[PDB]
Amino acid sequence: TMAILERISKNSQENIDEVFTRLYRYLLRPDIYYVAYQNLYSNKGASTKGILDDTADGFSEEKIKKIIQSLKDGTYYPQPVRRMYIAKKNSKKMRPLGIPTFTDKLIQEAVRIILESIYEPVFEDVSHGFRPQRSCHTALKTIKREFGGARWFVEGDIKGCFDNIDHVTLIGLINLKIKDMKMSQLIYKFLKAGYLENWQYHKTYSGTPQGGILSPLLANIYLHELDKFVLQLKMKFDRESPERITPEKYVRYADDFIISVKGSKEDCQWIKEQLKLFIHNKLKMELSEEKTLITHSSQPARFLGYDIRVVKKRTLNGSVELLIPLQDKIRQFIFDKKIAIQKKDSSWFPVHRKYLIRSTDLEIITIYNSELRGICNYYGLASNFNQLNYFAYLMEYSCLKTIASKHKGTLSKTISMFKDGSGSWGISQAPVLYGYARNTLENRLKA
RNA sequence: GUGCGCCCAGAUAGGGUGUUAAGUCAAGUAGUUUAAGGUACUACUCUGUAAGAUAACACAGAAAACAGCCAACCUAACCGAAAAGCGAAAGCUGAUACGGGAACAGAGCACGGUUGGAAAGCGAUGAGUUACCUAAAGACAAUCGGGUACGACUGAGUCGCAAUGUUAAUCAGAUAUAAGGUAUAAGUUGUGUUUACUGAACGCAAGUUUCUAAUUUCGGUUAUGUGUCGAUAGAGGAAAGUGUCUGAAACCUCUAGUACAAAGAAAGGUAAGUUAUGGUUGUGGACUUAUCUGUUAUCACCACAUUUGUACAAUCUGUAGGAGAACCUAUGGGAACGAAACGAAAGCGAUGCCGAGAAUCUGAAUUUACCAAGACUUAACACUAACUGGGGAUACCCUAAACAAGAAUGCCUAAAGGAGGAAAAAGGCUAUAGCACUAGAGCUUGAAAAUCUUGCAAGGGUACGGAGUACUCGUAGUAGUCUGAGAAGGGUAACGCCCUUUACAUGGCAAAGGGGUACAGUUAUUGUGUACUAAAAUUAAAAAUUGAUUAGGGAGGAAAACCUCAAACCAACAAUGGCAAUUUUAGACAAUAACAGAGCCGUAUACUCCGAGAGGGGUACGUACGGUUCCCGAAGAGGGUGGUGCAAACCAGUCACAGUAAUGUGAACAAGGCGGUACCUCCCUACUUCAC
RNA sequence: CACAUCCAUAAC
Repeated sequence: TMAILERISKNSQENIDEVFTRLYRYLLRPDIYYVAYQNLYSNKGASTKGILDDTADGFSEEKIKKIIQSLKDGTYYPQPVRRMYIAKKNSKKMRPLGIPTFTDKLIQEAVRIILESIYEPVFEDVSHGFRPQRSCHTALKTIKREFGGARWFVEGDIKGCFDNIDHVTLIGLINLKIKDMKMSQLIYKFLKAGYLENWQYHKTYSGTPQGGILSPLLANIYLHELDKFVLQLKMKFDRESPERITPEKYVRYADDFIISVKGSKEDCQWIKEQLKLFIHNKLKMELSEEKTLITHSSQPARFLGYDIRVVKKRTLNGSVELLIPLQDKIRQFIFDKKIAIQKKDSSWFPVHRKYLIRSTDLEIITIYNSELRGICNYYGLASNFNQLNYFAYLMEYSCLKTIASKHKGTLSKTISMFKDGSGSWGISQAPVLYGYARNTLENRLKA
């Protein structure tokens, strides 16, 4: 079992100071242990979790390994490796998976380990937030609309998290709250094995077929620990930046950034210099276009998919700042998903879906609907209904033109306007399309 | 696998087109007028003027037939069928009988015909089943205070446009490749539109098209309307504008949604320019230009929304770079900063191709000055189709023809006798129990007339919808001097074009649908290549040696300060050494089966729709013959070689039982035979809808 | 600040 790793991270040579916490995880320390014994050591067969939405086929130990895996069944566990990353259908912090080896079922538990290890008192917002809470896309609304009484949001381009992975100070940091000074080593002899194959003998990965569940949280540690070190100067940075523009809370994602608080471009040079120093020194990656693209006040320019202002024109601001659903993406997949054409003026138009021959009709409406519902979270807290309403008109008339050009009678757009949908009152029926669409608009937006 | 389409002959079986011999047909009424000539003019009646009401004249017209819509009825044709029928039968065969009856597309072959002027369709709504709200803020109340076009919601009354087009009028000639407009493919992939491909055909040249706007509220707002916030704009607004009171001196409509000026400032209606498009090409609403007989008579105007001139404003009006948020410079509200979609494009040029008003200016032009072409009918001819007429291999379903067939029955008294003593299984013979049998079962019975059987000849149907390259097949007749030509050609273009010489009979086709033959191309399976020649990013190269290397041990149980449990180590940076595949240096390939239609370009023709006309959209890529890439159909249901278990039952002794054999047997998924449900199927089938 | 929509018919 993982009893080794139990004795490893639990014990952690605690005769002098030890695994991360120093006053606040003593009677909260075995909090993990008791239940990792019951959850991360769920059971010895097919038990913990897996990939058929709970776990794969039901074998006996998990198949045979973990009990004696103390004796390192897959000792080296070479785990052949290539690269992979998929453009997440919007606002991609593109997420990594691992080439299929049901050692998968090993690493998933092996990293529920690390999840419960660091996250429990410390590591905040698994998979791209900043502050600690128990949800995915919540800081990236609330902290945005929490403070920010300033201008000059500083975007970020270079990855530094994946195409610059350390692999030396990587472990050097990983073992700063897991393994101890004395008698703790037995983990990473395979963690080091992102042996990518692109005509070289690299150890660096771009997707670490070692596993996909963890590479998010590995990257998250990569950034998360040392964001404290780089925040240590932020800890005195806002002497007057909050209080210079005044007279009448970092921004940590997986990938992209902006400095929290601004008072001056001279108050911004400190960013421009230090946040380049540390990232250079520690991360072994360096940033782009001279700290970046520093907007004077505002732009219709992206950030994690969300603009911030500090006929596609309904923005606001004032004494207080806010959020806005910008253009780019709904110029990008608005056009690649074959919603619009601009090649007739009167800017865009619902013309139809790409396919001449298309799938079934419940299929059509359902995949269209899920596409829309794609708005439901991403385009949550947002101004600019009428923009989205242009979007929605094009989308709806696209789905109706689609089910039209499938029936294909006499420009079946009219008879399909009339025969089902949301006014024909009909299974040939799905009355959720667009009222629920402006429902998803109104809420998660004003609440 | 689109209603038909195959390929070769003519062209009323029924037609289409073209041009010629013509005719007949109506032009509001007359007039000189030609001759039945024709809108020319004189007179006359009606007709139109609202281009924005009135009357008077000047101008635009007066019909007729075709096409063509529209509805309504009536009946061929097309229907499962009647109904007859042909080895019964697989399937075929509807004078007329229900149902449809314009059949969906007629866009290359018809329903046809009578009536009437009118249908879908789109904007303006009758009617019938809703919600608002209401100047006060509401409350109070359908108090019709004071309503419903804010609309429902459903189902159709009333108008509009569809609901008209089409036919000649005195003749040139002039800026006649003029500006404009068309073409040059498609198609694939480079996706940064940066000059690349295809066995394009063209030729020059990469940001072409669009848009980031409007000056003293067109401010806080869109691609509608709407309402509420604020700067300029309240008598009311608590003695309720029907009632009622309270809550503000704020709260409702409105203004102060420019300062004016300058001309127009309404409906429609006519033609265009578009928008409508969007995916190809035509008909209905929305915008712009302009047009809608001149003057006297009341009529005949307040507006109104917009150009222009700016006048200053307030939002803070891209830009370049600054720029506490009440921030600025400068070009100040395109003032290339750009912004986007946007790949041998746009743009540009060439060559080719088009030209009515006969542009506006001259000789115009003479019995109002010259006119013979709309539609039907008729003569003839050239032409043409998917029509009509001829021609039908290759693979399939079936029925008899004992045409040829593997198939004809038991025991006993006792082979004799036979069973012609006796039965009755056997084929049947019937119904029908029924899960096949068992057919039960008297019966002919003791072969026949029928397990099973593939077939002579033959009965029928499906395939005539183009994919890469030769050959058996029905024709070298049904085509003869092809147009893909013999045959030289010669030229040319992607070739096939285009035009010259030219052999008279197996030249030309060696007609079509369809198979396999042979290597191809692609999608699928197993296998192989994997040096015809070695090394290389080095994948093996965390190896080893490591480098003398680095803090770290076996299994487990406890917070952290660790406590218990039993009693020499593998990893830390790598180099390094072989090959493994193809990168990288070079004398994966086998075997299996199946194979379908997106076009586009030229030549000849068929049609239709849009257009001055070149041309663009269609008809299976129109259709065949040449070139080409792009591209390698889909499900469902029968069927049958073949399968696959599993409940029941099955029969004579397969088993038992006794009987003359049957006979009565209980016990058969001990299935001996043998089916019903069964599985994943196998393969075939345009089988039926789909994809074009 | 906002609510919401406005698009035919028909030739493959």
